Amino acid sequence: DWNFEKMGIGGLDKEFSDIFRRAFASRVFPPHVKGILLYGPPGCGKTLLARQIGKMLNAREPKVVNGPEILNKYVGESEANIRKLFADAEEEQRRLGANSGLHIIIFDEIDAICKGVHDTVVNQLLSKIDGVEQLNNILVIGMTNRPDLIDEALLRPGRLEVKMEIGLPDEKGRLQILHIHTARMRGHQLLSADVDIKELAVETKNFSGAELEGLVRAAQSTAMNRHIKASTKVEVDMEKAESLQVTRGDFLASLENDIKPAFGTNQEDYASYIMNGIIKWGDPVTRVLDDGELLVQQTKNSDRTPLVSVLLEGPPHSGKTALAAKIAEESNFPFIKICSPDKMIGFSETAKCQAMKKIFDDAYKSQLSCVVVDDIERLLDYVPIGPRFSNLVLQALLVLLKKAPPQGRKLLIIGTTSRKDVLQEMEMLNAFSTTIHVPNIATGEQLLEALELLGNFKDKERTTIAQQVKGKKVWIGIKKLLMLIEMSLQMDPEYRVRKFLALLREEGASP
Amino acid sequence: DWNFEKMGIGGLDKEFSDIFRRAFASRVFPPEIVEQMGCKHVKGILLYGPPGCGKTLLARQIGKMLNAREPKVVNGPEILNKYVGESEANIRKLFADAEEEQRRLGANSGLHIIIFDEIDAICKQRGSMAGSTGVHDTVVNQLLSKIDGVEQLNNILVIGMTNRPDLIDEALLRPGRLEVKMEIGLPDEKGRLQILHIHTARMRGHQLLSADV
Amino acid sequence: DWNFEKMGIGGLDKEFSDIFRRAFASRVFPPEIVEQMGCKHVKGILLYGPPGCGKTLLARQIGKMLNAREPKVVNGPEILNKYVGESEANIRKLFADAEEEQRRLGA
Amino acid sequence: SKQALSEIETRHSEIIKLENSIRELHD
Amino acid sequence: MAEDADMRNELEEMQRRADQLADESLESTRRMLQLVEESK
Ligand SMILES: Nc1ncnc2c1ncn2[C@@H]1O[C@H](COP(=O)(O)OP(=O)(O)OP(=O)(O)O)[C@@H](O)[C@H]1O
Ligand SMILES: Nc1ncnc2c1ncn2[C@@H]1O[C@H](COP(=O)(O)OP(=O)(O)OP(=O)(O)O)[C@@H](O)[C@H]1O
Ligand SMILES: Nc1ncnc2c1ncn2[C@@H]1O[C@H](COP(=O)(O)OP(=O)(O)OP(=O)(O)O)[C@@H](O)[C@H]1O
Ligand SMILES: Nc1ncnc2c1ncn2[C@@H]1O[C@H](COP(=O)(O)OP(=O)(O)OP(=O)(O)O)[C@@H](O)[C@H]1O
Repeated sequence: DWNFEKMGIGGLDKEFSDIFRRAFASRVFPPHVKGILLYGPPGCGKTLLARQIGKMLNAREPKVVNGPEILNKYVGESEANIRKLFADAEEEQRRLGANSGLHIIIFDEIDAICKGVHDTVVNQLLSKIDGVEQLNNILVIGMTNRPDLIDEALLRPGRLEVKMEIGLPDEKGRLQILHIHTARMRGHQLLSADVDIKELAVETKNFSGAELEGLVRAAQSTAMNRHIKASTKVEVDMEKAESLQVTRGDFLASLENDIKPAFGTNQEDYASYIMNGIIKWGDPVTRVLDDGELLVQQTKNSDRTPLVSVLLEGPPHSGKTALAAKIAEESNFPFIKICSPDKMIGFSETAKCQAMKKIFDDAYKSQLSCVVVDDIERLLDYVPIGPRFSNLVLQALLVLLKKAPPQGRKLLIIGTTSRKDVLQEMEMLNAFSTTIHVPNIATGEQLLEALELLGNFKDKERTTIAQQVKGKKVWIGIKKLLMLIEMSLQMDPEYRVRKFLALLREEGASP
Repeated sequence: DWNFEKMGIGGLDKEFSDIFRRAFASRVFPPEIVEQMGCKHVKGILLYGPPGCGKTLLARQIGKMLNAREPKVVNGPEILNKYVGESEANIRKLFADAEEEQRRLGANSGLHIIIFDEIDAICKQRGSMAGSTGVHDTVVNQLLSKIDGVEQLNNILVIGMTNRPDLIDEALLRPGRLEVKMEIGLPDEKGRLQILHIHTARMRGHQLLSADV
Repeated sequence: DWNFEKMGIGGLDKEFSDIFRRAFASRVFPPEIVEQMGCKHVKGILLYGPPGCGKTLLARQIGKMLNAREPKVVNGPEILNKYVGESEANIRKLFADAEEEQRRLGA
Repeated sequence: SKQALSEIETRHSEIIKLENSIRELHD
Repeated sequence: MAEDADMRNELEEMQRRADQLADESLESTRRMLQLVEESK
C-alpha cells in the first residue's frame, strides 16, 4: 500500500512518495533502474522497509545475506559463494529473456564488503552487476550507517542509481509512532484516560523513534512492577493486577532518569547579569534609561550614521553592568550579545583578539544589532605598576570602534568601565561618540528610600537610623549596601542597628 | 530455591532492584497478560565502574540465579585467529543453540545466557584504529548483525562489563541491543557496614571472634 | 629438609618474615581451622627496587623452598609474536595445567 | 576450508579402494 | 617540523593450496586404465 502508515511506519511520507515516484514508476507503467542504497543514523527504521519491500511487489521471496559472511580461509570458496548467490537469475534470464520477473537481493551491513580479498570481492560483485552481460531482472538493496567508509566506484552511475536517506522524526512522526505503539493498549483498554499523548509529543525531543519505543516499554515495565512484591518469595497482585492502569506518573518517571537521548543541547546564561532587578532608589536612574532609549531610537531611525557608540562611567560598586544589560534588553533588537572577561581566563592575547573578532563577525551578519562590552580595564589587563597592559587588544578595539558594517545595516555598541582617566590617557576616549555618568548615593533621604524599598528594618529602627544619619551625608554603592545589610543582619535584634551604624561609619568616607 | 541473602552482595541494594524491575518483570507474569501487552523483552545489560566494585560478582550471581543452561563465558579477546575470515565463524558459533531452539519451539523456549567479559577488547569504534588488516571492523559488523538482524531472535540475554565505557561504539548502545547502563561505584558507611558484616559472618558463627570488636 | 641458614640471604630478615606471614601462613595451618574460618589464599607478589639488591635471588629461593611443580619462568617479552592473535594463545598456555587439575582433583 | 581438503582425501581413499578392486579382478 | 618516528607492521596469513593429492589420484586412475585394457 501507499498509505505509509498501515504497515507500521511514520515520519517519512515525502521520502516514501519519492520512492514511489522515482523507483517503481516504470514497472507499474504499461509496457530500468538497477541500483538502490540506504544510509541514515542508527535507529530510524531501515530493516522494516527492507522486509516490507520484500513483501510489497508481486515478486519472488527475497534472499537475505550478511555483510561479513562472504568469506573463507581457502582461496576459492568466496568466489564460488558469490557465484552461487548470483546464479539464481541467470537461468530465469536464459529461459525467459526479457519477459522475466524481478529479483531482489538484500545486503545487510554492506559496509564490511568494501575496504586484497576485499578488492577482489568488490570487483567480482562489480562485474557481476555491471559486467558484459546486462541483466535487467536483478535489483540489489544495501543499507549502512556510515556511508563514509564506502568506495566511490560502487556508487558510479549505472550501478547504484537511487540514493535515499532517513532522518530524525518530527513532532507529527513522533505522534504517529506513539499512536502505532499504543494502539494495542488503547484497544485492550489497559491505558488510562488521564494520559495525554500531545503533552508527551511536545515534551520528547529528537528520540529517533527507537527511544520512543524504549520509553513506552519502560513505562509499561514500571506500571507492571508496581503490582509485584519480591523479597522473601516472589509474589504478584494476581487478580488485582488484572486492572493494571498506566498513569502519567509512569511516563514521567521513565523520561526523567532513563531513556535519555543520544544527542545534546545548549544553555543560556543571560539571567546571571541581573540578580536583584532594578529599583528606582533615585531620580538619576530614570534619566539614564531615557537617554538609553533616545540612543536606541537614534540608531534605529538614522540613515547616514550606521554606527553609534556610548560609554558608561561610574565609581566602583555602582551597578553599571546591570543598567547596561537592562538598556540592551529594552531595545529588543534581533541579535544581542555580551562579551565579558569571565569566559576568557588564562588566555593569551591572540585568543582574546580572535574571540572578539568572532563575536563582531557574527554581529555583522544580521540587519541591525547591538553589542555590549563590560569592564574594559580588565579586558586589556591593566596594572598601575609600570603601568603594564596589552597593546594588541587595545589596537583591535580602537580599529573595531570605527569600522562601518556592510551596506544598509545598523550596529550599536555600549561600553562600561570605572576608570575614565586611564582611558583618556590611551586616547580611546576619543573613539566613543558620547559618555554617560552613573552616580553614588549622596543624600540620607535617598538612603532611607532605599531601605524602605528593601524592607528589612522597621519603623523604630528606621527612626533611630534617621536621627543618627539625617545630620550627616553618605557615600556608598548599592552592591556594598546589600553586602553591609547582609553582614549586619547576622546579629541578634538587639545589636542589629548599632552594628549597621558602626559598619557604615567604618566604611563612611567622602568623595 | 532462592533468597536475596544467599548471593551475598552488600552495598548495592537499589541497583539490583532496578535491574530486576527493568529486565526480568516481563518473564514472570502470566503469558496472557503479556501477550495482550505485546511487549518485547530486553536483550542486553552493560556494567562499568572503577576497579574492584562488584561487577563480575553481579554477573556470576545473576547467571546462577536463573534456570536453564549455564552461561558461556568469553574471557577477554579469545576470539581472534590468524587465518582470514575465521573470527567471524567463532562469533557465529555462539548463537547456534539459541537459533536452533527458537526455530524449533517458537515462543515457548528456555533462556540462554551469554556473558561477554572485557568487552572493550573487541568492540572499538569501527572508523577508529589503523590499517590492522581490518579484522576488528569485520568482527564488530558481524556481532552487530547477529545480535539484531533481518531474521529476528528474542530468547537471548547478553551481559557486558568494562572499565571505560566511552570507547564503545555508539551503534551498539541503543535501545534493543544494550539498554541498561548502570554505574557501580564506591560504597557508603551503610554499605561498608554491610560488607564488613558479610565477610565476618562465619567467624561470629564459630566463636572465633573476640567480644571487643 | 629446609633451613633458613641454608638458602644464604643476608640483610633481608624483616622482608622475608613479612612475606612468609602474609603469603604462606594460610597453607601451613591444619585444614580444619582454615575451612572453619573460610578464607581464600593470596596469589600474588610484587618486588621492586634499585639495581642490584636481591629480587631475583629471593624469587629463585622461593622457587627452591616449596614442594610442588617446577616454576614456569618467563624472560622479559618472550610472548610476543608477529601473527594476529598469537600472543594471547601464548599467554593462555601458562594457565593450562592449573585449570585442568583444579577441575579434576577439586581442592 | 579444511573441509575441501578432507573431501579430497576421502575422494582419493575411494579411488584407492577401486584400485584394489580392479587389481583383484585382473588377478 | 614533526617527523613521524617510523612505523611497525602486523601480519595475517591465509590458507595454502597444496593441490598435491590430485597427482596421486591421476596416477592411480592411469593404473586403472592399464589394468582394464589388459583384462580385455
Ligand atoms: N519510525 C519508526 N517506526 C517504527 N518502528 C520504529 C521507528 N523508529 C524506530 N523503530 C523501532 O526501532 C527499531 C527500528 O530499527 P531497526 O531494527 O530497523 O535498526 P536500524 O537502526 O535500521 O539498524 P542499525 O543498528 O544497523 O543502524 C525497531 O525496534 C522499530 O520497532
Ligand atoms: N538600581 C540599580 N542599579 C544597579 N544595580 C542594581 C540596582 N538595583 C539593584 N541592583 C543590583 O545591584 C547589583 C549591581 O552589581 P554590579 O556587578 O552590576 O555592579 P558594578 O559596580 O557595575 O560592578 P563592577 O564593580 O564589578 O564593575 C546587581 O545585582 C543589580 O541587580
Ligand atoms: N559490593 C561488593 N560486595 C561484596 N564483595 C565485594 C563487592 N565488591 C567487591 N567485592 C569483593 O571483591 C572481589 C570481587 O571483585 P570484582 O570481580 O567485582 O572486581 P571488578 O571490579 O570486576 O574488577 P576488574 O576491574 O579488575 O575486572 C571479591 O572478593 C568480592 O568478594
Ligand atoms: N642479600 C644478599 N645476600 C647475598 N648476596 C646478595 C644479596 N643481594 C644481592 N646479592 C648478590 O648480588 C646478586 C644480586 O642479583 P639480583 O638479580 O638480585 O640483582 P637484581 O636487582 O635482581 O638485578 P637487576 O639490577 O637487573 O634488577 C646475587 O646474585 C648475589 O651475588
